[PDB]
Amino acid sequence: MEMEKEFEQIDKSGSWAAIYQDIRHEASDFPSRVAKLPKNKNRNRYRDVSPFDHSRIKLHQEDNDYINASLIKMEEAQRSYILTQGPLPNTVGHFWEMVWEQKSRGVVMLNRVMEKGSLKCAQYWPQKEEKEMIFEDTNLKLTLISEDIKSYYTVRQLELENLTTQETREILHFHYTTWPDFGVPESPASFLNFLFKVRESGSLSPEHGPVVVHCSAGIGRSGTFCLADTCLLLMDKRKDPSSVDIKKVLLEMRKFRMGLIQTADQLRFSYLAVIEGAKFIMGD
Repeated sequence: MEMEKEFEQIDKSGSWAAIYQDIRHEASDFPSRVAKLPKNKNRNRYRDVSPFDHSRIKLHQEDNDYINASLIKMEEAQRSYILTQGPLPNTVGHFWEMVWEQKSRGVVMLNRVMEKGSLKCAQYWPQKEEKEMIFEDTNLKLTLISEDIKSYYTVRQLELENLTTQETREILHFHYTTWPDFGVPESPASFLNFLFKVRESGSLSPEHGPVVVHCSAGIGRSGTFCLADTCLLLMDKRKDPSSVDIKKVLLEMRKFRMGLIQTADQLRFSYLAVIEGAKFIMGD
């Protein structure tokens, strides 16, 4: 069923809450035993948001390999993503260790450091060129190279140096700065423009490691970003674009990380973003 007609059907009958609860009921339940070990309590922001064991990213260290991060591997679309929580004061070094070890080119951030009067993630990158950051627990140095502030997003160029080997790499930081404190955006236009800027940079392409994407918990706004990107790519690849079923794509992604898409409003907004984005994919 053409999702555009499915959309109007759900909208007129006002059944978004019902559709969303059906997804919650059918979603996968896999173990997350490593996340729940006592030694990892201060590595998790939220007690009820954990990576599954089978898809969790492992740090390359013998001490403690745990980070709250998951590999989402989309086989038909030929895209992979790492979805993670916003870094905590005690996990900023682990976060950049992961970026290095996984050979990522881009980091996508969908939250502000403070929202609703409370801290949603650590200030984990430098704000001035001349004030670099050193992460002594993981032996990395991080420098701000340039910053481009736009009305709806900011793009930063960063240098990450492995201090053990003195290799360096350029990392791109794509920061969507205008998601509202409550609810979802009225129009998907600025979010789609942002997605296309991430695509244009190479950060999602197979010559690099998976993009790292986060918000506060790494499941809501972050799920919206990867769901929209994968659905648009599938409509480009298939003979019949109307065969792309957003609910089936979402359930496939939920095999790899729990809780993706946190509200019925985020589900509706994901539909709207794919519907409006297709009017470029299909040749306009």
